Amino acid sequence: TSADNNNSEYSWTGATKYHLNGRDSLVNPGPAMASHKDDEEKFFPQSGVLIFGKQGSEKTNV
Amino acid sequence: DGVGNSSGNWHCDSTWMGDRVITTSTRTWALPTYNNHLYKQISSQSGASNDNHYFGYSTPWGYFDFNRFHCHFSPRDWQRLINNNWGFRPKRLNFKLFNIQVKEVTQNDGTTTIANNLTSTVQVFTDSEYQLPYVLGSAHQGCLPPFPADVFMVPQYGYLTLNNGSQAVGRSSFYCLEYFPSQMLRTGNNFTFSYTFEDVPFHSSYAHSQSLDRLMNPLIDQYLYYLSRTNTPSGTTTQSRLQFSQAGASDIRDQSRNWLPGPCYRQQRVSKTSADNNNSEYSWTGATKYHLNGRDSLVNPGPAMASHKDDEEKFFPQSGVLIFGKQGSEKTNVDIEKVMITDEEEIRTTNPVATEQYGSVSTNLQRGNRQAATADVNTQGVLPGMVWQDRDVYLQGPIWAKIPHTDGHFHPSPLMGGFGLKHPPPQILIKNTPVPANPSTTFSAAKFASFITQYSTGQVSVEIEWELQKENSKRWNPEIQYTSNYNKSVNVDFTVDTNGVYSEPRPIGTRYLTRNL
Amino acid sequence: VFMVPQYGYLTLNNGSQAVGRSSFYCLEYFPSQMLRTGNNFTFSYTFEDVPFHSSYAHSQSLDRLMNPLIDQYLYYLSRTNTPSGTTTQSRLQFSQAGASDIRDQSRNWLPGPCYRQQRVSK
Amino acid sequence: DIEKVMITDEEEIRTTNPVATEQYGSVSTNLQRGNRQAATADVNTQGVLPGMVWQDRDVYL
Amino acid sequence: TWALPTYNNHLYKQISSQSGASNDNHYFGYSTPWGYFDFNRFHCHFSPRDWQRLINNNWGFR
Amino acid sequence: TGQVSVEIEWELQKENSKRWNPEIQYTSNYNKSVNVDFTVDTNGVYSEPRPIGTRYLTRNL
Amino acid sequence: TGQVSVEIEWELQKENSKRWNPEIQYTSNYNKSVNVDFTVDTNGVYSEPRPIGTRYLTRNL
Amino acid sequence: DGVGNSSGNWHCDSTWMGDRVITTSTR
Repeated sequence: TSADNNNSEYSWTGATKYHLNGRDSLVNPGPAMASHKDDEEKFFPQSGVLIFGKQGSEKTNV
Repeated sequence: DGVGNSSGNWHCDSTWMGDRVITTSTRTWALPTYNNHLYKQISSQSGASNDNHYFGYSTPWGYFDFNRFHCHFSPRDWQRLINNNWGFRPKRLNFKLFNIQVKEVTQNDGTTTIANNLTSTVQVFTDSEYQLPYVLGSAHQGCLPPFPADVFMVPQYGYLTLNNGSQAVGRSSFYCLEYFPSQMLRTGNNFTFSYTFEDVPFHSSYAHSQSLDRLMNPLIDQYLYYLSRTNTPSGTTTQSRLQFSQAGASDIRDQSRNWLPGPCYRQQRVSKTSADNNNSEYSWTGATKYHLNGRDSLVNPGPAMASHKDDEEKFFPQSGVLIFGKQGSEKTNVDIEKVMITDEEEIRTTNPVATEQYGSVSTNLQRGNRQAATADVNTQGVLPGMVWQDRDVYLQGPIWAKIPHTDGHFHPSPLMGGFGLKHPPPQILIKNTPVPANPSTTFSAAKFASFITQYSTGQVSVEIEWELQKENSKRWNPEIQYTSNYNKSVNVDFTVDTNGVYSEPRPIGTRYLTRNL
Repeated sequence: VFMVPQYGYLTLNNGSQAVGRSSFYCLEYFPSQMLRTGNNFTFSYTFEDVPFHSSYAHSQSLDRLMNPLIDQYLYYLSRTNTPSGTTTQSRLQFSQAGASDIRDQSRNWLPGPCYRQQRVSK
Repeated sequence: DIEKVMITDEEEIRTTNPVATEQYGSVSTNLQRGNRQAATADVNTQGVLPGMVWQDRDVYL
Repeated sequence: TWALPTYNNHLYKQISSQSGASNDNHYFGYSTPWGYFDFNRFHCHFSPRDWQRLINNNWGFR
Repeated sequence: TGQVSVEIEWELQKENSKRWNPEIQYTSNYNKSVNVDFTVDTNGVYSEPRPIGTRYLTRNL
Repeated sequence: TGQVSVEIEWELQKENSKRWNPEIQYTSNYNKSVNVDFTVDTNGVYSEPRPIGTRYLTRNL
Repeated sequence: DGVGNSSGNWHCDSTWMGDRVITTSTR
C-alpha cells in the first residue's frame, strides 16, 4: 500500500548492502528470511525477495 | 655402528617429478644442557597485568622445529612452485638424526677445554600419541635455518597449563617427559621415523581474476526486478510510489546475486606513512581483541581479510597481517624499516577489506513519519552463501598447525596460514643424558646436583613430499610471475653479503597465477 | 512406580486459532499391537554414528598454547607514537612477542561464538 | 527460592568458550587519522568465524 | 513399574492458549487419549555409582 | 499397569592420560551426615542432592 | 654411572560394587595454589605432599 | 658391544590392559 511508505528516496540509502574492495553492492535477495509475519502480507523486504515481471513489463521504473 | 663410521650422509635437494616435489634439508645442530637437567615451575612476574598471567613448566628437553617453508624450499624452489602450480599440499615426511657427538666441557682455571665423550647418550622420542602440550604451531623461533650452511641451536621445550593469576589450579597438569619411552643414542647411533600427512585441502596458490560482485554477463539484462525508486515527483512535491527496474550494466550494483563475501572482524587501519596516523598510544586501546576467561588477547592476524582496497597499499590492518623481521632486526620497538609487512590484497575479490565494514543493515521499521535507518556491520559471522579465501602462505611463514582437540571447530584452517592438521607432524624431543660427576665415598640419599658439563651436536635431515596441482590456464594474455629484480645491485637478493650473512629481503607469497571464480 | 504421561502436540497457530497449514493426527490411523494379560511388547533400535561426548575438561587455555621460553619471529605493532622533544610524534614501532607480552602473540585460533547473557548473583 | 533449585556450572569450558555474561571482544569502528582517534566497540553477539573452536555443553545425570 | 490411566475419556481434543494470553504465549494443538514412554534422562539408565564409574575413567561415551 | 525394561549399550572412550600429578575425581563427601547423598530418608523418599556433570578428567588442547 | 630399568607386572582385582550411592575416590584438591601437588617447584625440587593409601573403595564384610 | 653403541633404551610408562598393569621405571 503506497501510503504506508515514507515520502523520500531511500531505495539505496536505506538498502541492505555489502562492501567489497571499496564498493557497495545491494544484497539481493540475500539470506533466506521470512517475508513478513502473521497478518502482514502487504509488507515485504526491500531487496529480500525475488520479483518477477508480468508479461510485457518494461525495464526501468515500472 | 662403532666410532669411526658416520651414521648418515648429507642430503639437500629438491626433486620435481610429475605432480610431486620432494624437498630434502640437512642441517647441523647443537644441543646444550637445559635447566641443569631440572624441571622447573615457571610463572608470570608479580607485577604483570591480568592479560599477561601464565603458569607452566620448563623442561630439560629440547625439540626440533621445521614448521617454516624456508626450512624445505630454496628461494629458487619457491619460485618454481608458485609460478607453475595452482595448489600444493604435504603428503609424507622423513626425519633423521645422525652423526651424534657428545662433548665434555672443562672450564677449569678459566681455560676451556672440549673433549669427546664416546660413551654418553642423547635421549630422543617422538610424541606420536600427542600426549604432550603441542607448542609447534605457535610461530616460535628455533627453526632449522633457511640457509643450509648455518648451524642452529636446539630450542628448549616448555609448556603452559591452567593459571589463576600466577598460580595453578586443580586442573593444572604436570608432565615428566622421562615418563615416556625414548631411544638412547651413542656416537654411531642414528634416529629415524616416518610420518604420513592426513588428507588436507590444497593451498590455493592463485588469485582470482574475477570479483564476486562482477560475475554476470554485462551484455544482458536480468529478468528479476529491484526497487529502484520509492517516490516520484507529484506536482510541486513528491509522493510515495514504489517503482521497479531490471538491472543491467548501467546499474550493476543493484543486480540480484547468489553469493556473499566472507566473514569480517574489523581491524583498525594504520598508514605506512608516519604523518597519516594519530599522535597517541592506541596500539592496545585501539586493538582488535577477544575476551577469554576475563582476559583480553590481541586478535593477530585474525580472520583472513584484504589488507587494503584499491590504491591504498600504504594502509594495513593494525594486527591483521603477518609481519616478518628483516635480517638482524631486534626484539623490541623497532622501526617500520626493520620489518616486512605482508600484503593480503589478492583476496579482496571475495573477502572484505580488514579495515572496512562488512556492509549495512536496516535498523528500524520505516513509515510515513519515520525514515529508514541503516547501521554499519563491523563484525559478521558466517552466513549461508558466503565464500572466502584463506590467508596466503609465505616462504618465511609457518606450514601447519595442530587443530585444537574440541567438540566443534568451524573451517579449521589456521589463522596464521597453512594446513590445519588433527594429527600434525609429532614433536621430536631431545636431551643430553645427565652424567654425574665424582660422588662422595659415603652414601648420601640427597639427589645429585653435580654433573659433568656436556653438550651434543649432530646432523638432522628432513624430507617432505608435496603433491602439486598444476596450473592449467586458458587465458590468452600472459600472467603475473614472481621474478627477481632486473637491475644491478650491491648484493643479490637471497644471498650472503661480504661478511657471510644470509638474508631474506622480502616476503614471498604464493598467489601470482590467476583463475576465474 | 511412575505414571505414564499424556501425549499431545502443537501445530501452527495464529493467535489461539489454527491456520490452513495446521495438521491434525489421529494416532489410531497407525497400526498398533494389541496386548492382553500375558502378551509382551519388544523392539530394538540402533543409534546412528554420533560423536562421543567430551567428558573431560581442558588443562590448557586457547590463549596459552605457545612455548613460554621462546620468542616469536613475527612482529606486532607495539607503539604508535614516541616521545619527541617536549611532546610525542606519530611513529610506528614493532616488537616480537615473548612471555613478557604474552597477550600480543600471533595465534592460530579463535574462541567459540557468543550470544551475551545478563549476569545474576547468587 | 534459590535454595530450592540446583544451578549447574559450565565453568570448565572457559578454556575455549567465551564467558556467557561478557563481550566476545572488541572491534574497530572507524578509520583513524591525524585528527581522529581510534574507536572500538564491544562485540555482544558473534557468529561463527573460520578458526573458531569450542566445547559443547556438558551432560548431567 | 508403570501405571496408565485413560486420558481425555478416550477423546482427541483441540486445545489452545487462553484468551487473555500474551502473543508470545499463544499456541494451538491437540491432546490425545494416548500416553508415551520417556527414558530420555541419564538417571533413567545410570545409577549414581554407575555415573561416578563413567565420569572418573572415560574421556568419552556415546 | 505393567513393567517396562530399557537396555542401552554405550561405547566408551577410555582415559589414557600421561600427566604426572593426580587428577580431579568425583567423590562422595568425607564427613558424617544425617542422610547419605543419593539415598532414601527415614520416610522412603529418594533424592538427588546435587547435579553431576561429566568433566573431571583433563586433556591438553 | 649408568641406567637401570625395573619392570613389574601387577595382577589386578577389579572393583565390582553394587551399592547405589557414589563412593569415596582419591582426588586432587580443587582450589588454586602456588605449587601443584606432586610437582616440582620453581627450583626444580619434586615433593610428595601427603601419604596416599589404597583404601578408598568399600565392600561389605 | 663396542664403545659407540648404547646397550639399551629409556623405558618409563605404565600399561593397563585387563586385569594386569605393567610399570616400567628407568633411572
